Amino acid sequence: DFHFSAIFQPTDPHHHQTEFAKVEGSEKYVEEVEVFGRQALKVNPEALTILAHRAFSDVHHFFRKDHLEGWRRAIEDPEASDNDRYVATTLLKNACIAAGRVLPSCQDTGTAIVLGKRGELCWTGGEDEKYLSKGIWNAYRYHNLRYSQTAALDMFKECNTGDNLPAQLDLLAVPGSDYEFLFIAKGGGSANKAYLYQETKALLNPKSLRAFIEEKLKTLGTAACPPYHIALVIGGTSAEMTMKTVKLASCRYYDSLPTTGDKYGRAFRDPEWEKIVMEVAQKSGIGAQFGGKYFAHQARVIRLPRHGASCPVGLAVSCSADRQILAHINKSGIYIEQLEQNPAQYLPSVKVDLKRPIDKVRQQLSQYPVGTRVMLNGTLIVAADIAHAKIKEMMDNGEPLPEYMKTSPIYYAGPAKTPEGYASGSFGPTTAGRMDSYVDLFQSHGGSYITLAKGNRSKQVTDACKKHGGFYLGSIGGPAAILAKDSIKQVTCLAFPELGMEAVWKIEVEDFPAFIVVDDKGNDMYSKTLA
Amino acid sequence: DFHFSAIFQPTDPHHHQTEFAKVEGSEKYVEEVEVFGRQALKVNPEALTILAHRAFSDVHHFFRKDHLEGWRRAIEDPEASDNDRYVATTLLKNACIAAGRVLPSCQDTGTAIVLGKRGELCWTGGEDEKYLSKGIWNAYRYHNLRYSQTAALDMFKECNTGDNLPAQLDLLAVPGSDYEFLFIAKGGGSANKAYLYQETKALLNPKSLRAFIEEKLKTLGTAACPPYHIALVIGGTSAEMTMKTVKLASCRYYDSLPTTGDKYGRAFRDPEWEKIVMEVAQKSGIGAQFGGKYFAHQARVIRLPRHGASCPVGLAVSCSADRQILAHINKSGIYIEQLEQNPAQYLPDTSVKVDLKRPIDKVRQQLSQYPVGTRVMLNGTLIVAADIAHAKIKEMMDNGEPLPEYMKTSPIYYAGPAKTPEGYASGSFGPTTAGRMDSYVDLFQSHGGSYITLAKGNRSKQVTDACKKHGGFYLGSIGGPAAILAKDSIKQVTCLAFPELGMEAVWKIEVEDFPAFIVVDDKGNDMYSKTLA
Ligand code: SF4
Ligand code: SF4
Repeated sequence: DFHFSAIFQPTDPHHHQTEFAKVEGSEKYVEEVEVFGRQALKVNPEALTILAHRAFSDVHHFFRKDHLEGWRRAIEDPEASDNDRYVATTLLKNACIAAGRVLPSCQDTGTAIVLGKRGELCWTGGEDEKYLSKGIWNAYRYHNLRYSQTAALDMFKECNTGDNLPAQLDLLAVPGSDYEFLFIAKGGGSANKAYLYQETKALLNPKSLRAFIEEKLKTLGTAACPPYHIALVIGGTSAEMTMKTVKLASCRYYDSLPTTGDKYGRAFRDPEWEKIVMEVAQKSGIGAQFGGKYFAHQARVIRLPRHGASCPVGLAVSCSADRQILAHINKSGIYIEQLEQNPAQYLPSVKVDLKRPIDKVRQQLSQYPVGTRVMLNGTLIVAADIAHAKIKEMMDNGEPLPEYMKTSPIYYAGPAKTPEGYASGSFGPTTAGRMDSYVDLFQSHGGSYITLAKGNRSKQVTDACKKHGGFYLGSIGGPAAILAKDSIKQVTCLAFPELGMEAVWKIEVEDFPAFIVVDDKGNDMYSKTLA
Repeated sequence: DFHFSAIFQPTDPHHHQTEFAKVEGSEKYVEEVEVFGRQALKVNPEALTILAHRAFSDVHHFFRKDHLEGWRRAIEDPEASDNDRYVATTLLKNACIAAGRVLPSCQDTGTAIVLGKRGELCWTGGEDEKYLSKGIWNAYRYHNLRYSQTAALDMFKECNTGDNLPAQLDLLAVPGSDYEFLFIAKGGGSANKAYLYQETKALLNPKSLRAFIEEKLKTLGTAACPPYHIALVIGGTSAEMTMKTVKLASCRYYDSLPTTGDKYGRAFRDPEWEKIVMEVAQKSGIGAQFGGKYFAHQARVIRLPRHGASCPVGLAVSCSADRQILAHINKSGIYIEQLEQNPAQYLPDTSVKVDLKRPIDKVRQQLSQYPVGTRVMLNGTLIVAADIAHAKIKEMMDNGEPLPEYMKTSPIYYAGPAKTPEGYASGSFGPTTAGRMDSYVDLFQSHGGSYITLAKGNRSKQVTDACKKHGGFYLGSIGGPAAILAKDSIKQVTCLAFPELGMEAVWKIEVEDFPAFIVVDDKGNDMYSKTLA
């Protein structure tokens, strides 16, 4: 009467649908042997270093076909908005810059995440995590990436680790003698849009589930640089299993799952509800960041078994920096997923002078409604999460709001490392909403009247800008390479250099595109679509 | 310049502080060999079946010392409320019943969760998941536990799997040649109280974190049968990593982590903020389910590294059915954590009788004479219906059918029983979380039924409004003591409707001396309105 059924039964468990290239001469790192009558694989652990170094280098310069196809779809669809096409064209041109292998596609070169599956008879020496970490260390150290990891010295005292370590190393024990990997360079912004809901059987009917999806998709907003790969997981054996499944779904790792359930509780992809998610995404009007049809590239919906008392639900996205790479080591050597190296084949406003008193810039901006396209020329002051917290702390101790918060628009950003002979590394905006609790405070103290970032913000910012005569300008989210190549002409560290990329910067920019999202009158260009 | 630092650096990674017993003669399942100059261990996979079977049998009848000590503390602490002491005494007596090895400590014998760490040179044949699932299958099939897993035939069509499979099998690749395990029999109610928050740097200061903790602890309520083991995880490399860490922290798996951070971003336990969580829990007044000091046994707070743009936060509890067991397989055989087999040594050495065998309207009149917080003793018939029964009945009404008569004659006990031992009137049969049925009460009451419900946990405001509009009541059973309720209170169980469902059928049961509190009355009063405002 006992029948074993694995929850996950992909028809393509080794990802044969993916194209792989072999690292030249890597067969020298492996040797097939036969021990106690079973075939086994000896792996020089240096192969893990070589593979991780290659994976976390290439993933920042190339994309998968299904990602690039989505941007072209937004450009060619007659039903796409002008803003849909403008954003998708900008992201494809950004991918073209990044394919030059110098500038990463996004300033946020992400957290290094390894899902590894070591066969029972795959022998590495056992030091997999150190050797993988060294390859990750090599990738971020010797390329123009960014150190994004924040170490906690105590509960509140933090410092940057200076090398983008630690990685998330999930190494699983599996049958066989191979070593299979999924590498993810996961941006912080899309990682923040991984949501867990604790639901009940009352959700599990067509009307309630549809209303749920419409409600939750809006809470993603534009804060993770859509078009999104949207993943939705209904059920699961625990919260962490639900959240792991929705992460992997967003990486299209479970695309070959079955599409029907059975009495043993196996996972399945549900294509009908993927279609409903896409229809909700399109009919929402949120669009590719600034209103339109292309809120989403595509959807993945996986139904899981559940404890009778439980219904965990996971919602997660892959952002414009859609960065994952499959790989495996076998008796022939190291194989790594081949990404698209010619993204160019997928390609089918008000000038605002900042070199004036800030009050004159505010007056010019006041003349236009939300949704106006602007082009910034001049100085921006760069300050993100930690700078804002330090500045607020200064003011709480009676110190004045610093002068550099009062002279120029505030660009929420953290740059990647500058290539030799370049004016700037990749330097796109960070999510504006995380700074929302500072706006009214800083504006009441005479600064931060104009902010520049990406993502929809909360109502408190709209009230602050109306009360104080402020503005929030929405940059396009994602195109960090073309912004650095075309717009950013000078970068200087201004304050808090110990913060690394989270220091305060002063940059000179030209032809920096943005939208007026919040004006000084109580208007918000997202108030209709993200009510 | 490269320095590798593992995120988790426990000082006791093999759990030497835990007491283990050897499965007799289990050295016959392993043999040491040497290949390519390295020591390896061949393991008969039958050892995984044996180990899983023993783990998921023993864990339902015994508890760890640190859990039992918490209940005794609630009884002996002068600062504990009378209800704190009453609840803790009831849970200890339940544990004494459960230690008889017939009745499981809770009717929800949980999801079977296996965390396994297979050494690189530990060779099982590779079929670990099948052999582990067979041992779990054995434990739930041949013991008086419960089949709690719900399979989805499509998005909305569901059925019970009938054997408590599938398990959650998380088998990790690690150095060495041994096999180390943490087995968890995770109840549904405490699994539902695992929360993920996406926060920011603006949270990371003493005032914001303190206010955050005070706010979130209240959202746990009493819905997962406190006293809780409270785990809080600040940071993490991803949501799923944060939620895995908070789960393991709640099992005290990370008790030996360091207590300070460093520039490499290692995880650490924070004893100062553990004390703050305990102070917030105690000062909340929520208590051991019915007001008091013992909202929490103990706290675990782990600070993790984070991406500069990210601050995921996890909050999770272990409930009164605190069920985990450590184990390992090595060259000497199979070793399994030793749990406390004499819980009675932790036991140290005024209510209104309600006759339910009357017209339901007369029962409502008697209850109307008492304030919330009154302790009652129920004698008579209860109609048992939980999540699926409620959804099926609502579906019937949506298609024009009347609310069934059996929803109007007796109070509704939200519960799902474990299997009945031979010669027993009932298996373990404690209450389910009341909040999950909140959306049905006003509908059912306006159709003349469900005027009196009996379950555990605080409920939402719509239930208080419904009981006021319709002259209804919500009675809070003690949450957890499923074994002593079955042995002492439940005298007869018969299936009334939906036999095709599993333990989620509608049941008709006769009870005696079934204790409960009036939580919501017919006047707008709620016993939790102050502590869970
Ligand atoms: S800035 Fe946008 S594209 Fe870059 S990692 Fe963050 S969410 Fe992704
Ligand atoms: S009923 Fe209470 S003690 Fe039992 S599993 Fe659910 S939350 Fe835990």
